[PDB]
Amino acid sequence: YKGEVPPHYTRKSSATIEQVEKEIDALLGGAEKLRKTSTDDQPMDKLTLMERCLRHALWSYHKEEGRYDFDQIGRWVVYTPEDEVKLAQLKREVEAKEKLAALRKR
Amino acid sequence: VGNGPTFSTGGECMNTCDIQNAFPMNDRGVRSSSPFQEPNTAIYDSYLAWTYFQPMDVHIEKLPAPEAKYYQRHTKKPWDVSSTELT
Amino acid sequence: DIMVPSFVYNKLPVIHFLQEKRAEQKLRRVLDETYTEWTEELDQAHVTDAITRSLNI
Amino acid sequence: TLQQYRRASQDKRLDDLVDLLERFKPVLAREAIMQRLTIKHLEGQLGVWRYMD
Amino acid sequence: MQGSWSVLKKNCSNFFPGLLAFAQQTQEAYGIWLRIYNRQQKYGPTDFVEQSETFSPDYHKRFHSQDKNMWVDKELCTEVSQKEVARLMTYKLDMWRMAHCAGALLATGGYAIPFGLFWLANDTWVPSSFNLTGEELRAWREAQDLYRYRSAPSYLTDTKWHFDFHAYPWNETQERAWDDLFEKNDVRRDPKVVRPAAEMYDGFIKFELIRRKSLRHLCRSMNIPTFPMLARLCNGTRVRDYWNLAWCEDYMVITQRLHESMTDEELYDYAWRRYLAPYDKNLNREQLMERVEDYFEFLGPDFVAHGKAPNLVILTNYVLGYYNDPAYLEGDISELDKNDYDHLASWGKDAFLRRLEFENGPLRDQVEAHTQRLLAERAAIAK
Ligand SMILES: CCCCCCCCCCCCCCCCCC(=O)OC[C@H](COP(=O)([O-])OCC(O)COP(=O)([O-])OC[C@@H](COC(=O)CCCCCCCCCCCCCCCCC)OC(=O)CCCCCCCCCCCCCCCCC)OC(=O)CCCCCCCCCCCCCCCCC
Ligand SMILES: CCCCCCCCCCCCCCCCCC(=O)OC[C@H](COP(=O)([O-])OCC(O)COP(=O)([O-])OC[C@@H](COC(=O)CCCCCCCCCCCCCCCCC)OC(=O)CCCCCCCCCCCCCCCCC)OC(=O)CCCCCCCCCCCCCCCCC
Ligand SMILES: CCCCCCCCCCCCCCCCCC(=O)OC[C@H](COP(=O)([O-])OCC(O)COP(=O)([O-])OC[C@@H](COC(=O)CCCCCCCCCCCCCCCCC)OC(=O)CCCCCCCCCCCCCCCCC)OC(=O)CCCCCCCCCCCCCCCCC
Ligand SMILES: CCCCCCCCCCCCCCCCCC(=O)OC[C@H](COP(=O)([O-])OCC(O)COP(=O)([O-])OC[C@@H](COC(=O)CCCCCCCCCCCCCCCCC)OC(=O)CCCCCCCCCCCCCCCCC)OC(=O)CCCCCCCCCCCCCCCCC
Ligand SMILES: CCCCCCCCCCCCCCCCCC(=O)OC[C@H](COP(=O)([O-])OCC(O)COP(=O)([O-])OC[C@@H](COC(=O)CCCCCCCCCCCCCCCCC)OC(=O)CCCCCCCCCCCCCCCCC)OC(=O)CCCCCCCCCCCCCCCCC
Ligand SMILES: CCCCCCCCCCCCO[C@@H]1O[C@H](CO)[C@@H](O[C@H]2O[C@H](CO)[C@@H](O)[C@H](O)[C@H]2O)[C@H](O)[C@H]1O
Repeated sequence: YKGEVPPHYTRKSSATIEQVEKEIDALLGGAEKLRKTSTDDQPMDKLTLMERCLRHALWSYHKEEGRYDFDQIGRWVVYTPEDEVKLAQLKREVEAKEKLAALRKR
Repeated sequence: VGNGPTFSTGGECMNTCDIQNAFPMNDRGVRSSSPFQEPNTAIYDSYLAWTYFQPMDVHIEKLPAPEAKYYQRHTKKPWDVSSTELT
Repeated sequence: DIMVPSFVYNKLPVIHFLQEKRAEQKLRRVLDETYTEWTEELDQAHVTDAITRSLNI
Repeated sequence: TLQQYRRASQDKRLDDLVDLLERFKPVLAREAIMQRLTIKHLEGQLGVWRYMD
Repeated sequence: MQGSWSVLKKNCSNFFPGLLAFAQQTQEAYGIWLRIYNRQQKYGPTDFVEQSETFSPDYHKRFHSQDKNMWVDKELCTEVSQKEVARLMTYKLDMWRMAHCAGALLATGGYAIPFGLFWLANDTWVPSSFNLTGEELRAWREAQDLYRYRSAPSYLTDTKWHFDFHAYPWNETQERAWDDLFEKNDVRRDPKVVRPAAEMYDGFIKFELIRRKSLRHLCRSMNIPTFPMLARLCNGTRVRDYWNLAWCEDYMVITQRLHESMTDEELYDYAWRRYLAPYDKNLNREQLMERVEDYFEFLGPDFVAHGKAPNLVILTNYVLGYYNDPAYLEGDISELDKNDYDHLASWGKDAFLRRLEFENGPLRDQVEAHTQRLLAERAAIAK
């Protein structure tokens, strides 16, 4: 159904996902005092935009990897009702598999 | 607060100048005398109107010092002379 | 000593404002190009159905 | 098998994220510099030469 | 680059060997140019051979036209090789500088000797043939790159400021191309995004309408001597010839994919002659290949299809953008904790300054209210 394994790619730089997440947290932690919340319809700040982009990329990578943490995925990746639909679909699937495995074991 | 000067204005009113948009406007509706943000900018009316900014003691949340890598640019050339050295 | 310095000083604010706007434009373009790629994968129900058929059931 | 299929996207995405972080850091550095410049400006101890430098 | 005694000694030692090598290169380049000129005269278009006149619409001053007076010989590979073209271009630069020096010598007799001493103390205007070793050649290339850094930003700023002050782009894509065209070399520019600026500037200014000051800046950035500049149609002719040779070589390489087989040093030299790869950047083969591919992409498919390159002014700006290094910033951020007007503290505040502080200080609202109330009371009493 998928096809051929995609052509191999060589990383330009070496870094772990955990290291990247830690670096992102460190970067966003220093601006917490400067960071100011605002209404959703109001214009965003530089810190908010950076946080949204970084978290979106990080959680997209995590969801592709397999770390299905719905609580943060629904926050840092949902920007289209399509994404809410996808989150709901994924939420049902994980719970269904967990229940099926439990009863198949029982 | 000190008696030091500030960004020069040239005796011009920034609420009516041809480049007024380049000067931020505060809550009171008075455009700043400089590209910076000024809360206590005022206008005085002599024969001509002119903007003024009074320095004051104000605390601003200071972002932590970044690394030298991300703001230093070592593109200096023999002919280059800095503004401080020129002064 | 007098003229060119004064005109440079007069230039400074507009250039600063325009460069700030340009940086904001760059950030806006960076943000606007971000889209989440929701992929669709073959439902396992068909795989189960094929398995049943292979059993001759 | 799935991991192998979703790999090139993953490595390229990680590299892109690292590049994005390195791109955002200078912006924060400039923002901090502007904060300090504004602080000195409000105190009336900022020279135009310092600002240009 | 500033003159020095070491460079003076180097050039004095290699003066006569340099002259002999220059003469040999002169013979070789004369042969190559004879071949090229014969081919141009025989197979060139009628307008190109006859030197068609293109006049400006304002003052009717003739200048070279990119479409008519520039022609790409797609079949030049049969008679002349790429290496011969590169040799001819390098010799053209060296011969220009040597010719200016010789003209000065002839004009001023024996009084040019101290000026010659100044000349030999710097590698900016000496020929490449004066370097007999790798280190000397590296220093000479460094001097040329320094001159390019010194000159290019002025040209870029001239172009950008004139256009932005006297015109604006038509559509959003043109706006993006214009804005991204003049970015610093620390960032990578996408040629596809930048190309429409060529058409926009053709709408604004073509190579036939280039002003003399902008031409002087460009010639400075191309290591072309400018004194005596004279009319704009001489250095303009030099620029046209150099870029015509470069375009012929580029077409040859693109068609034959020579750059892939080109070695590292030859590739670096090829990029350098296009003003794409400074030597002080210590670029590797990957970066050189990326920049060369970007240059070819900027030339566009139409270059191969019909031999028509984009606007030469915009092309020069784009290529020289690699020499527009980010503005220097040296000094730890802690320096921002100091003060600049401490020497005035002893003076204190006079009556007017105290009044301004009182009125516009934290008590400004109270003072304003009191003053307005007093004025209103006085006005009411007057009525
Ligand atoms: C120590 C030394 C002292 C030296 C002193 C002498 C002067 C300086 C010497 C030279 C200095 C170096 C720099 C010179 C300028 C360079 C200009 C340049 O870049 O040209 C590029 C240009 C090359 O570009 P190109 O693309 O190949 O062609 C140009 C394009 O066509 C361009 O296309 P275009 O679209 O621009 O087309 C227009 C173009 C078209 O023109 C051209 O470009 C063509 C070439 C010029 C043609 C000039 C002749 C025209 C016909 C004359 C007919 C006269 C008939 C008179 C009959 C009288 C009968 C009694 O221009 C014109 O139309 C101009 C026409 C000339 C008008 C003259 C008006 C004069 C008014 C006089 C007022 C009154 C004066 C006082 C009273 C006098 C009477 C009492 O060069 C030329 O075309 C020719 C350059 C010639 C340089 C000058 C040579 C000097 C020789 C000196 C010999 C004598 C020495 C004496 C020494 C004494 C002891 C010390
Ligand atoms: C003894 C008397 C002295 C009188 C006073 C002189 C005062 C000094 C003034 C300057 C004199 C010339 C100095 C030597 C220059 C070197 C030769 C040369 O032209 O190099 C080519 C080169 C041509 O430049 P280009 O832009 O590539 O040419 C565009 C053409 O489309 C190019 O066309 P293309 O694209 O088809 O390419 C052709 C190229 C293709 O060939 C190649 O690519 C192969 C290489 C060929 C050129 C090699 C040049 C080598 C230069 C270095 C020589 C060694 C120096 C060693 C120094 C150290 C020594 C210890 O071949 C050429 O370069 C041929 C150019 C045309 C020939 C020009 C010569 C005409 C005069 C000679 C004949 C005189 C006959 C007198 C008859 C008398 C009858 C009574 O010359 C230059 O770089 C231009 C000169 C730069 C300085 C200008 C200074 C102002 C001049 C104003 C003159 C105004 C009239 C005179 C009165 C002045 C009153 C104020
Ligand atoms: C053996 C050798 C091989 C054989 C020979 C081969 C051929 C050789 C010749 C050809 C060589 C060509 C290449 C040359 C390159 C180097 C050029 C150069 O000089 O570079 C600057 C050169 C340094 O270059 P660099 O450091 O390498 O930097 C180069 C950069 O790339 C900077 O580059 P840049 O582009 O920024 O610099 C360019 C700068 C170049 O200029 C400068 O940099 C200025 C240089 C002088 C500065 C002087 C400052 C100090 C003043 C001191 C005053 C006195 C103090 C008190 C003394 C008390 C003594 C007791 O500006 C210009 O280019 C301006 C050009 C101006 C042209 C003027 C044309 C006038 C025409 C007139 C109008 C005509 C209209 C037509 C009329 C027609 C009528 C019919 O300057 C010096 O080295 C300064 C020397 C100062 C000497 C001491 C002061 C003067 C002593 C005078 C003694 C007089 C004794 C007799 C008195 C008798 C009384 C009765
Ligand atoms: C606070 C006070 C301080 C002190 C102040 C002192 C007082 C100053 C007051 C007045 C100042 C302003 C004066 C302005 C006058 C009007 C200028 C004007 O209308 O120019 C139009 C116009 C403007 O020039 P341009 O080409 O458009 O661009 C000029 C830029 O500066 C080009 O810039 P660029 O960036 O495009 O190019 C840069 C680079 C680009 O690189 C190159 O181009 C490569 C290297 C080229 C080397 C030179 C090639 C020359 C080829 C032949 C030229 C034609 C010769 C004609 C026949 C000979 C006539 C004498 O070129 C250079 O580096 C040029 C180096 C030249 C060094 C010499 C500068 C003068 C220093 C003093 C030495 C002489 C002292 C004599 C008095 C004392 C005697 C004891 O002039 C020309 O077209 C140039 C014609 C040149 C003809 C030759 C000179 C004639 C004058 C008489 C010479 C007498 C020699 C005496 C020898 C010793 C006898 C004992
Ligand atoms: C320390 C001080 C010592 C004492 C100093 C004494 C000073 C005397 C003061 C009076 C001088 C007045 C003249 C000033 C000349 C400079 C003007 C200038 O730079 O204007 C910038 C001006 C501004 O340009 P831009 O704003 O950047 O751009 C505007 C356009 O886009 C530009 O675009 P474009 O380039 O396409 O358009 C221009 C071009 C367009 O046209 C072309 O391209 C075609 C070229 C046609 C050439 C026709 C030549 C005809 C010659 C016929 C000769 C026949 C043979 C006769 C033989 C027997 C008799 C000798 O046409 C021309 O510019 C050429 C016009 C004709 C030139 C004639 C030769 C120069 C005569 C100089 C003497 C004048 C009388 C002085 C006495 C009265 C003063 C009130 O640019 C030009 O004009 C560039 C060319 C400059 C060429 C002239 C300078 C050449 C170098 C002189 C070498 C000799 C040095 C002798 C030193 C003596 C020391 C004592
Ligand atoms: C002091 C002066 C210094 C001058 C320095 C420069 C000299 C340059 C000399 C170049 C000589 C080229 O030689 C010349 O080339 C042209 C072009 O191929 C030839 O031209 C020939 O072919 C062309 C093209 O088919 C025909 O238009 C032409 O009718 C025919 O004669 C000439 O027959 C030849 O004599």
